Amino acid sequence: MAEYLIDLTPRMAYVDRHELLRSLLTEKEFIERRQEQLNKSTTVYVGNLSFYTTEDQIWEHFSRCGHIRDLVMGLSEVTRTPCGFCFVVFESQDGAMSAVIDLHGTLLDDRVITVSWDVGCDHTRRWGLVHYTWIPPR
Amino acid sequence: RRREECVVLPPIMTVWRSAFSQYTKMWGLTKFAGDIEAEREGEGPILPPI
Amino acid sequence: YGSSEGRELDTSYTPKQWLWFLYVTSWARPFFTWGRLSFDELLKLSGSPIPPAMVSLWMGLCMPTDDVVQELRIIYPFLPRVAESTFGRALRSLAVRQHISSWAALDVLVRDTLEVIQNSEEALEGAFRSMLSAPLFDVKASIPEGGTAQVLIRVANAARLFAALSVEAFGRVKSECAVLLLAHINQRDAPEHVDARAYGVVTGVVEYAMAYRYCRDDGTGRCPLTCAALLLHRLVELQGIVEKDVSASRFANMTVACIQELLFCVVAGDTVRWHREHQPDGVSVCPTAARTLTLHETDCLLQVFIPALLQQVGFEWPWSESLRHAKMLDRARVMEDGVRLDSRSVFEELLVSVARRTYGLRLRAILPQSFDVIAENIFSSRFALPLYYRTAGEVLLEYFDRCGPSGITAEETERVLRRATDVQPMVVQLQALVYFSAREKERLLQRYRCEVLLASLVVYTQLRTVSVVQQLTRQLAPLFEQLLLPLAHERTLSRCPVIALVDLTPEFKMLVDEIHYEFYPLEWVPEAVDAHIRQEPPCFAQYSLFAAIAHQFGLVLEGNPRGFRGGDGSSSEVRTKAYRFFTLMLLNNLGDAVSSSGASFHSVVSACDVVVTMTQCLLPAHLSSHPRSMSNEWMRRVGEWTRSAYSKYTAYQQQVPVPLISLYNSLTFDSVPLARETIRAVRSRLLEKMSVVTASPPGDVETAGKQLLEQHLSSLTVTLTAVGLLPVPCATQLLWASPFFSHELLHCGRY
Ligand SMILES: CN1CN([C@@H]2O[C@H](COP(=O)(O)O)[C@@H](O)[C@H]2O)c2nc(N)[nH]c(=O)c21
Repeated sequence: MAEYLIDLTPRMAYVDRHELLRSLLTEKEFIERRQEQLNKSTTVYVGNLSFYTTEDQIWEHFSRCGHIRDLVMGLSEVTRTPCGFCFVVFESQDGAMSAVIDLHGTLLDDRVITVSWDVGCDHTRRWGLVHYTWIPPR
Repeated sequence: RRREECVVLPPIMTVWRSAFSQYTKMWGLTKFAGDIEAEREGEGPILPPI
Repeated sequence: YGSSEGRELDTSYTPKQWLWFLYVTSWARPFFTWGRLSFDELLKLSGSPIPPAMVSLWMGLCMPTDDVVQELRIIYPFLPRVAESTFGRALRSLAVRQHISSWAALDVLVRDTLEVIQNSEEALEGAFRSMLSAPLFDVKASIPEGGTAQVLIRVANAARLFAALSVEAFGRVKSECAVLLLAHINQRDAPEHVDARAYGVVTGVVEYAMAYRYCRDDGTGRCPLTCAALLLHRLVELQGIVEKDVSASRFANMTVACIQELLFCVVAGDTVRWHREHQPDGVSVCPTAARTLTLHETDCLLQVFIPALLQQVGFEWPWSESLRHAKMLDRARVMEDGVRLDSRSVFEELLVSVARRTYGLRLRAILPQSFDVIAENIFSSRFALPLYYRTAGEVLLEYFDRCGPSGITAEETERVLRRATDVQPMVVQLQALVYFSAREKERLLQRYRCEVLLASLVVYTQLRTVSVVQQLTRQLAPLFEQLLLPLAHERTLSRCPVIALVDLTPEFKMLVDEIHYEFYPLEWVPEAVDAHIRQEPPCFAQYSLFAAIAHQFGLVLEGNPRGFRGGDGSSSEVRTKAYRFFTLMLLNNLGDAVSSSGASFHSVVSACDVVVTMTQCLLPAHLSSHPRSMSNEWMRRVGEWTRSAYSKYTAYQQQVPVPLISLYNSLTFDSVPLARETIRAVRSRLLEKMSVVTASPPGDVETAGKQLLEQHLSSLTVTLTAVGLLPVPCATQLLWASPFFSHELLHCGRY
């Protein structure tokens, strides 16, 4: 299957101001341009993770889908502590496909998570108690 | 503000607690005597489901 | 449709797009109580097991009036991301052929699928056995259902083939596989048939997961057991939504009873038929195990499957009851590869696997007071410089603290590393200095520098955050590759440090005693043992940076005094550290990307390195801990240990188709589950990286990566034979004799 539910195609519903700031139409520009990026994306937004959930807990859950190339934790800018979400960049899109399918709405740390498809992370996106004092504030 | 105080378990869990209760009720499963003796609020606290 | 921001509904399909729709759906038809009817309409004739909200677009599609599909059947494509069985592919092919000719059905598809395999209900049982084979012996027995129940046996025997085929075909999409399993279960044939269907589905999913993880190589990096656990949880959740319109609680009860039956069979070591002897009324289906559990299946359940399920259910289980009845099963009294483990061991393994997904407070709150001994056993935990590399690694730590992993650079790290080592007295002695070739001296000094670098890395990171560990390994990967360039697959000393009344080589003695150079025991202890056996270069002899660092940090893993029946004989601190090390520093760095944000990997960690690090960690603590002159004391220790082990081996040999529990065991791999997990995951990671590299556009760097990965695979098989896992005793036969793990690797079909 996955040949029958085409929802397997990576689609990201919301729109964001950096995409808004780029002067493109929300049709055939930001939405169409992102599809080529998302159609090759290996990255997922996790969502609803607790503030006290550690990277080991997120790794332990998402590593059963595939190798995690990079795991970026959301961080409140003022305190550099996890702010509720995360970004799990896998090695292959098979892992990201498994994470969105299998791990969406799945209990991670006594919190039901909202694994979705993202285009790719950047230090800017990582922002929005383990004090990540090693990450340069920005 | 303990980490367990901020744990609210999913509404599906009432099915699993009921399933555990039903599994123990038949096949003759009995808790440990000391565990049963935890009638002074010494038994395992259970997280609240919504 | 694909590559689109909006989903388009189904349209008229060409006969190509039909063969595929049929290949991935036609098999499911014979399993329900007419051709030309769409799956939603065919389910209406089965009592509409699934509500309209859960039905999918594909179930809406009706059959076309094409006679081209009739003639193009006279080889079908391959489903993505799964290792399809020869029976499953044959069954789906004959399903399409017999659905076209459709334009007793199940019994003829299974009989006709079997003939295809074995040319050029026992049938519905041999079908499941053929599905789970590279023959599989069924873990859970269907014949134990009651009196006058040939119909119920067939209903479950078909739910097992249906669940197997449904995870083989619908598995990547969990929601769709769960809706197809609910549809099969919730047929309205009879209320007593629902329990049999649920039992068949749960047992089939579990057995398929465990057989897939043993003999199926698909190179996807997705754990079959976690997927099975999430699928069974999704089944329960989806039966909950059907119920809010038999019961979600009942399916959950079979899932638990099937897990508890497996646990009790592991603890009892024999088919005690615990639920059969505890039946409430007899009419109810009670899961029984048809045989004991192989070590691989026990590792699957206690390390992946049950911990994942428990995480899904908030770590809540019938904990006190299970521990009590497992303890009763302990005081009791077969299959060659079957295993018995004590309750303490079983629940210790289960809770250490579970504790990685949570924290100590949650397990403390959940677990009753009867688990206090278990909790204390599963809960100095930090990595500390081993007083070797201490004064050299302090400078590196001061640099790392000052800059941080974000600011750490390879060249500045190299400068600080040389500035710190060269000062140290041992480096001055080695540099200044019966004969030492310049090649040996640069080898011994580069080895010390790399060991200092890795020890400083492990101490600074504490191996607690995978992001920091991965970023630091990525930054320092050129430095590590440059430092291990001279070392490579070569022994640090020119000649073996054991000669001949067997003694150590004079330059080796000089290094250990006068210069205070520390060689990890795996470099010389096996050769010493083999000399001592003779009295009455090896792959592990070749240098491994991670073996040295593991020995320095005291990562000693061993078995239990109770024998094989235990296994978790190791301190909690050392076991937690060896997980955080054999999983972050080795497994997650094997074939890992050169940069953050695939197919471009740095060779800091090799497969042979992981295997030899496990073997070093599994050396006896008597032979691994340094004494308190030192060299001869160590050698005498080795000699007396070898005499004792030879006596034990000869006793076992005269004590003896033959059960593996009755053969000589070193309690190294058959005892520690971290060893087996790491050894399997090495090959799994290599195959996954192979798939990613091949998927990348063809070129030259991809070709180099592919050759590197096949070299890693070949080196992995050779290093395992070096240990004895793939075969008067030999030193490897006395240090790492692991008949259960050896039997698994010799019959897994992956080496
Ligand atoms: C809700 N979000 C938030 N989010 C990302 O999270 C980052 C931080 O969002 P907040 O500032 O709301 O925490 C943003 O840069 C945004 O791209 C998301 N990214 C993806 N792909 N999908 C989603 O549903 C969401």
